[PDB]
Formats: sequence, C-alpha cells, structure tokens
Amino acid sequence: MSAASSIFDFEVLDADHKPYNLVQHKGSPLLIYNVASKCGYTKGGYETATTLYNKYKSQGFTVLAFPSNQFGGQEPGNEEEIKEFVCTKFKAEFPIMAKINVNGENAHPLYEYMKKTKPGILATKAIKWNFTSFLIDRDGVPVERFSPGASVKDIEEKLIPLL
Repeated sequence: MSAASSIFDFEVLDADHKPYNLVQHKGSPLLIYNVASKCGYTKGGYETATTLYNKYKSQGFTVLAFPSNQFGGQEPGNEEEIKEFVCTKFKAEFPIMAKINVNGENAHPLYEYMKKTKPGILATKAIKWNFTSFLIDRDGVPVERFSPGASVKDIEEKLIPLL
C-alpha cells in the first residue's frame, strides 16, 4: 500500500464478479459511492449521485457504486435496518460493483486507500453512512470525501474544475 498512488492500483470486480476495467475511467474525474439495499431513504445520496451521473457522463465523468456485503457488524449505516425492515436490491443507471467490506479487518484495499487519503472531518476515517462518496481526479487520486447529504452544488464546486 505504501506505493499506492491512485485508485487504478486496486482490483475491482463488477457485479457478475468479472474483472472490471477501472482504468478505462482514467483521464476524467469520477465519484465513488458505497451503497446498500434500498430501504427507502439515502439522505439524498441516490438523487445526488444520479443527477450528477446523468448531467456529466457526456463530459467523460462516471459514478461507481460499491455495495456493502453487510458482513461483520461494522459496515456503514444502521445494522438493524435490514433486519427490521424490508429492503430490496439496489438499482441504478450507473455501474454497480460486486459487494465488498468497506470497514473492518477485511476492508477492501481500495477503500483503505481512499479512507486514509481522505479521512473526513467527523470522527475516524471509517465510513459511517451509506452513500458516502469520494471524488477522484483525472489522475485517479481521491481529492474530496462527501457525506450522503452533500448537495449537488457542493459537489459541483469541486467537480466542475476537474472537468
């Protein structure tokens, strides 16, 4: 990890567990969200990610979603939410990757890299919320961490210069 210098140093499998060509996105910025099953609420994160995706994908931009495998008690969000309520399969217009741990001992190394690069300002570098995102520059470097209730305008302040 000491030689990591961009997200493109990391292994990603798509939702069918095939190797995903992440470097295809190099040269243009992107937003990487962690997601989870649809229970009814995302703090605006679904709307924000979809809006930015559809607005800017023509300029080369993409949004990628990593769903949590919910394993181990320490994944983002409330662990009793999927126990208490019906939540269905996450669906979106943008790419969704295979399920991963984003916190804990088996945290995916891409997440360990983005979290330590941009630890955020609240509490520790752990991902606390579903629909947290990282803004990635043209070189694959994480340059901002956003909470899920970040507005389109707040993210645009950072993203438009990258475009």
